[PDB]
Amino acid sequence: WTILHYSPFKAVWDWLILLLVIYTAVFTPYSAAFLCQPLAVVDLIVDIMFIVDILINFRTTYVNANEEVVSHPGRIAVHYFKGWFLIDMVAAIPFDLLIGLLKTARLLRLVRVARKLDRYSEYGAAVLFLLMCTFALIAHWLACIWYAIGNMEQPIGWLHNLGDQIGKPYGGPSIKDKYVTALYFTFSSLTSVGFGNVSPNTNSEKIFSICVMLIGSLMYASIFGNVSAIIQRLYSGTARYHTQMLRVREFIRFHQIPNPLRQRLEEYFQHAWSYTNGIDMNAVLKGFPECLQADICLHLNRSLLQHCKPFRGATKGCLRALAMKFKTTHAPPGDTLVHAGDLLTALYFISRGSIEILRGDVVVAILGKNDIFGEPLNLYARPGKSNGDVRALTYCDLHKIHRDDLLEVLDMYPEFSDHFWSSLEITFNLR
Amino acid sequence: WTILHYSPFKAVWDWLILLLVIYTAVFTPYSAAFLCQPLAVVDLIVDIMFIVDILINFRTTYVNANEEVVSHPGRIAVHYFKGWFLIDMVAAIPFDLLIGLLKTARLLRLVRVARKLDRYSEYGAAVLFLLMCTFALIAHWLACIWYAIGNMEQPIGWLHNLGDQIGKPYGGPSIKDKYVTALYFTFSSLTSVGFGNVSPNTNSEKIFSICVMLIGSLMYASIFGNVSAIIQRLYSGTARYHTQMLRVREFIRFHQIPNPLRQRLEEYFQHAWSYTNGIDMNAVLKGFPECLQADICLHLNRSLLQHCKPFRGATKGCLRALAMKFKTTHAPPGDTLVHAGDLLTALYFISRGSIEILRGDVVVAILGKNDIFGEPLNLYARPGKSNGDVRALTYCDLHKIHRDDLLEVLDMYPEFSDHFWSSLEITFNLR
Amino acid sequence: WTILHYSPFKAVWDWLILLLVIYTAVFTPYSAAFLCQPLAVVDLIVDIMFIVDILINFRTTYVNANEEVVSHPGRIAVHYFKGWFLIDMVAAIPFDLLIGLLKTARLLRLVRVARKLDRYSEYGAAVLFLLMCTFALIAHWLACIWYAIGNMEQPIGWLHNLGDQIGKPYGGPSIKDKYVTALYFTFSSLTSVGFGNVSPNTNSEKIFSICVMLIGSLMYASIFGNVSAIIQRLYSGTARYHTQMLRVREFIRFHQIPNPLRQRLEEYFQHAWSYTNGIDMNAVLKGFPECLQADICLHLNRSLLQHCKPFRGATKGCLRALAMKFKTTHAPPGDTLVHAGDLLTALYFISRGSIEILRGDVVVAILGKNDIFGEPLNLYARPGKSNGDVRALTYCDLHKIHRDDLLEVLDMYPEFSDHFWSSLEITFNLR
Amino acid sequence: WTILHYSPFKAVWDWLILLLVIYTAVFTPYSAAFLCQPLAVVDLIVDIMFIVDILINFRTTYVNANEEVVSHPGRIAVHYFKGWFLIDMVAAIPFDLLIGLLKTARLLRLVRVARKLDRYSEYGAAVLFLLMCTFALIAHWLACIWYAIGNMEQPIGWLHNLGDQIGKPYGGPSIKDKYVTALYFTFSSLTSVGFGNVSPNTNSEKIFSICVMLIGSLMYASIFGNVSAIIQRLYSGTARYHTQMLRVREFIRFHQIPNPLRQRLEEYFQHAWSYTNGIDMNAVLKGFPECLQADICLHLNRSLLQHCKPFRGATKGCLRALAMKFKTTHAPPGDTLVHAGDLLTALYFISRGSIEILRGDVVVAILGKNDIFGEPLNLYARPGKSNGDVRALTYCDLHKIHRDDLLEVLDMYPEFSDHFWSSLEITFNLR
Repeated sequence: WTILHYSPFKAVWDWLILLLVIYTAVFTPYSAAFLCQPLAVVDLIVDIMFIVDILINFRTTYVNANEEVVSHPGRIAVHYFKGWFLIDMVAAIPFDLLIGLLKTARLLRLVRVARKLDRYSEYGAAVLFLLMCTFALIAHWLACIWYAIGNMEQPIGWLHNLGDQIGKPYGGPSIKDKYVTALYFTFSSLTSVGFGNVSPNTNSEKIFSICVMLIGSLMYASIFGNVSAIIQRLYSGTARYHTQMLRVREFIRFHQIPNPLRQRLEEYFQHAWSYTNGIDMNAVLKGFPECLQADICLHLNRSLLQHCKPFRGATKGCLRALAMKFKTTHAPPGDTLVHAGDLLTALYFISRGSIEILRGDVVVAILGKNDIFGEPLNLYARPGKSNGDVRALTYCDLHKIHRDDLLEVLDMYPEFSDHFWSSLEITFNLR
Repeated sequence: WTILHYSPFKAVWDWLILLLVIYTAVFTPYSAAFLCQPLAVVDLIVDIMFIVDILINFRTTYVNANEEVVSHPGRIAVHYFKGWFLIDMVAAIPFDLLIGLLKTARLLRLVRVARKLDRYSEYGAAVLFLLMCTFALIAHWLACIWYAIGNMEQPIGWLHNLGDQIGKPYGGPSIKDKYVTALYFTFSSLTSVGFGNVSPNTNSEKIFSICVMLIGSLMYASIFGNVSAIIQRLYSGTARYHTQMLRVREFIRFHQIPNPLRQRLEEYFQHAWSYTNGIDMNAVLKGFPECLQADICLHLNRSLLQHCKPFRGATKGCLRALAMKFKTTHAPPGDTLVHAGDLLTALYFISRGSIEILRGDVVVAILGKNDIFGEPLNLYARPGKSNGDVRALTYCDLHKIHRDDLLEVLDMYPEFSDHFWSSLEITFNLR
Repeated sequence: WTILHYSPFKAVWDWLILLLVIYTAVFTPYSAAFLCQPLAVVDLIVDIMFIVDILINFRTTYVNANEEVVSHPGRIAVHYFKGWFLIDMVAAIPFDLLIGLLKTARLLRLVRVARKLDRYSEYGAAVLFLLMCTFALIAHWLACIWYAIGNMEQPIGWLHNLGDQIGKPYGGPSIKDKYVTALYFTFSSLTSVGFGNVSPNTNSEKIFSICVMLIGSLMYASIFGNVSAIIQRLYSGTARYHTQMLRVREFIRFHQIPNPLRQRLEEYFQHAWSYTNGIDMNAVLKGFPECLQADICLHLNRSLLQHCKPFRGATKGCLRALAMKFKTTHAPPGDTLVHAGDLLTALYFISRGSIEILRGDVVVAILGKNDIFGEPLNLYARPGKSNGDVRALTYCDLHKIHRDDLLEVLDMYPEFSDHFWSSLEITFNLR
Repeated sequence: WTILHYSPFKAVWDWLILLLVIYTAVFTPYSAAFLCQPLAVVDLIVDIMFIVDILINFRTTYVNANEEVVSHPGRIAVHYFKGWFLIDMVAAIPFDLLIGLLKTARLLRLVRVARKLDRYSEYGAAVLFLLMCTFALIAHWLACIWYAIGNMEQPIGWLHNLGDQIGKPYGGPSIKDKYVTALYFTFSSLTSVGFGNVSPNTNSEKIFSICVMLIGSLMYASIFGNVSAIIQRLYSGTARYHTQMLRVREFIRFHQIPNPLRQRLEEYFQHAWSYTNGIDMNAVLKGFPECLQADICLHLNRSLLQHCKPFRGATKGCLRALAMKFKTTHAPPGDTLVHAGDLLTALYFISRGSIEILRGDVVVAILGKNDIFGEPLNLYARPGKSNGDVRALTYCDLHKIHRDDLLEVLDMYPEFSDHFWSSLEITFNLR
């Protein structure tokens, strides 16, 4: 019989709650200070509907410390009592039985809004809008208090000054002026503008103005703090890029760094920023625990797996392991690399693109579109020179493994090692 | 005979000292500028009680550079002399023998407050309250200076303007106005409001006001700096969470990251944020020196120790070592893990929860509530396939060990190794 | 037939676009509010030349998502339509067929500038200039709104106040005043100055001023945020240096650190700051992938390569590998180092400068200008004492290698190992 | 014949230069706008002494790009010419031959002040004083411009307003008022105060005020940025401490962390903060290159070296190695440590303090004041239990070594190994 707290009707009712909150919180001070009709019935049904809201909250489930979803509305009643229940009941209890300062039930009703502010917030802009709303409500309350003070003082007052400024000698000025000007004065001494139209004359008004500038200074400082925090959070990335640029530039300046080489270094730096954005993929990859890494590495072997004939029959564990042990050597187009006479323990395949091998003005291995090169590991397995020098060409992505790593991972499982060695296809072996 | 400086009566006396500080520092300028009775006796007994305070400070111990607690009040007298003793004696010496500017003893008495500000502070809010108190005292002093200037100039002055504004032609205005309006003018030219009620007329008050807005600008800048620092300290955590979210999002975007996999990655990311809050437990665990780590790791073996029958008879050193060398594999509910045909050097038990093992549609090992699975290490000890594939289930916490690590730690002490091998219970051996 | 989007004539035309944008945006509100001639023809040819601009954008290429450069202007048309094309069409369509609020074509024309602000920006100063331009345009618009309100209200208004202040009783004041004073009032209520010359009288201008104060507060907060971010970005380096000095100072204070030794430590600290600036070269060197490191390390072997006779015949693989594996020991002038009886596996050479070897008051090896010292490795290869103690001298750059690395890299290349051992020249072997 | 640029007389002359800079830069606008005598002679000898300064700068050396100290003043002249020489000559060339705007020589003289600002600055407070000086000079110049505008306009002006406010109907007001009020107005529209005493009347002063508040807003933003940067630099350490405390607290909360253990953890955290202040000594120690580390480690062996009899005969290489390879185990008073049945590869001595060994209610080894305990390494050298359990006592400083490290470092040096083994003293061997 109990409803769940994820019910959409509950969300609609909560939005209606917020609408009532703002409506009463703005109307009641204005009517109590500046000022029959169905509005009295509306005021009564406000508390009636908040009692109904208490009933719904008892009906709808809640989130306990241990149990996220719990039945038995009695438990809802028992935890809610002696707490938010008191606040909501006070907000729902009329005191009809003038004197409007006792109407703190509306004031305590925003405690519920502060309870649900986290649900309200989705990003930082809504926070700025919320502080703007608080700006408006604070201004309204201060203007109403100022209007009350001005009325009380009247038996040279600010009201006389207003009557002298806008033509209405006294009777007195109309109701619209006595509120627009009150808000005008409130904003006058909140943002430290200081107009000359209206200004306190009596001592009580001066003390009130003192409190006003104190509160305004505090909240204005809060606004600057939040704005500065947001701006710095946004521009931290640009500051970071400046930092990498600074280290690159100082390193280049410190070590002579001949001009063609400085040009290549800055080119590679800007290229790396283009896609990495400074953030290395290795760190985030290593942050994932075990099986996540094994699964995600296989997504990179979507270029070599399906094109290599033997690897179709491989087991899933072997594929995931070897996926953890492939490294796609990312290189900008037009790079020279390992030459003849170097080490041959670093085995190399291709993933995409194309490259050239000029072993003394002889063009070989112009392949690279999911292509295969390398050396025989069963018999030869000797370091030294394989074919010769590799030359610069278009987009350079190769496929790295290691001589020791491949053999040790392959010998653990013999049948597919035999399958791979028997079906050892190379598009162009570097010989 | 000497009292200790941690005496609560000393704390009560220090609070009375602070009360006297604020009371005199507020009252004396107001009485000297704007203004018999027991107040003269009160003023005299202020200095009398501060001499008594000097006597108590000699009686109560102090904290030396080497010795935290030291007896022999003579030592207290000797270090205190030629220093804070001079300040406190000047604060305790009356100059009765008008002219109130020589009453710098109260002004020097706040040097003691600055000496004890660190004790006063517990959190940052008290600092903001202290700066608000400085606001109030600075305002009071500047208003008193303004009132003195206004009185001195009077033989078109701002006093005449005040008499013209509030009805009191001249005689002159009452005492209450000549102070409330002074404070009003003080706050007028500190928060950059600039009202039109009161404003400087001759050169002297103009120069004084220039100094006023200079000081106001400086200290207002200080207020904004402190507020911004506090706000950024508070929201650094949210900024951090934004940073992790940014790296996750950019990594997902950069590498295609198929949709089910991106969903699992973001799910694990938010899960990790839920409890870790970015901070890995491994770093802080490794931050502790040796024995602290050994003691704290045993607190995690409160689930496997008491339920494993042989481990009751184990020696405490062996238990603390093994505690340092268990790793509870935290995994979100519904995870798949190592399959058949993989390496079996990573031995595994369970800590809490439950998991499933489907080795080709056969449900085995549905246990997990402090249960034990694995392989026999005395004879078999061979990698390969143990039982088959593990499947996704509810809350996934296992118990990680290592084949070489456990054997090397166990062979160091033979008797309990024999006990463990003899009483080698497994809830369901993966065979 | 299609033009390329990197054409300089396109850049000149875009500059003309911006010029027309600013002129139209500043002139049209002023003429529509405060205010035949060739200006009507100018206004028409504005839209005509913007239609021509649409034609040029059709002719000139664009950058697609996949293809940086794309031909076939039909593709440009199909991608451009239903989007920015509508913006420039509205900006280029006259509505001649008063009422100037419909002239949103200029207002939307700033959006096309806004998409290109990234190209316009080169550094942060241009951003500040752009926000100053926004200040000017916003002020102009708000002043025009104020002037319109003042005209509409006139059937005690601020126009009467202006006529009373500057002599022009009423007829009415001249056109120049009714704009300069409007801008003056606009700046009055944006920077929170609050002059007394002009001030709102009726309700409408009070509400308008309220809106102005809110906008000014928000955008002033934005200005402070940007300025603070820029300043902190500039002074982050000094902050880093101060933090480094704090670590050095606290370490020195914590561990006694005898005075001559503290002097040497701090001297080395500012020495390292002089060229490293905190930034270690090792991290950035290891940041480069493989071949970049091999190429860049050879730039440091421009001192010993050409002076060592056997290394001329060395293969480029030898040069790149060894250059990757030489380490120049940077040391401030006047340093003492490894003595007799120490480890001799750290084979040492020189790169530049000079040093002294006093093995009991005997001056040997005063060399160092691309000089060679060391030990025989073919036969002797024994650690212990080589010659004796090294003493402090002028600028200390040695040349570090290590015993095991050199043999294991050099034996793999037998012909050059034989060449090096046969031609093993040492300026002064430490014996 | 040439003087050196580190001459103290040069420093005195530079201070005189700065004094002349400020004196002329302040006096000349005031005399040229608001306003025979020896002051004309003073003005002439200003340029004469600046020509003398050019002569001295030629005589005194300078710092070249390569050579820090360079002789041959001809080189000084040739490097100085076409640059700072032009600025200083213009500052030293009178234009006597009214019109005071051509007196830009004083304005260009501050370019040298900006050239030497780095020498002037020692800490950040001098920077704030410099910006305050800029505040004063800018205010003075703007007030002079305002006075010039007011004088030019006079044929309702602000001069008439001033004459109406302070009694001086017109003749006209005295000179002191016409400057104090100008400066008052200048500060009025820079700090956004906005008084009502003086305010622009015609268009020209309104535009001038526009420029004034624009400059004021910009430079006020600069002031806030600098202040905030300084404050955050100061409070970064407290931020670091709070972050560390947050890590500790979240770790404690996340893992239950029984109450006595949480108390010990927080105690150790605050104890580590007491002297480390978060900064580990290991990182800074490892930052020093080689010989610095070897020298600094010996400073920690000032407690065990002189008290161990064999170590007196040790060679300095022996000493540097051994001192490098101890780690003094800092432990808070009252700690328990390695028990019986553990591993004995971690050899241990003591450096200061005292500890207890209760191997089943038997008090042994209550020593610790530069005392030695351990095991025989020649014959026994077996892990296991040595004496039993160590118990909590006062300040716990032990002396850590390692079984494998010490044997390998000591057997390399046979004679001292024999000396140490023969004279192998132990205060209490744990048996």
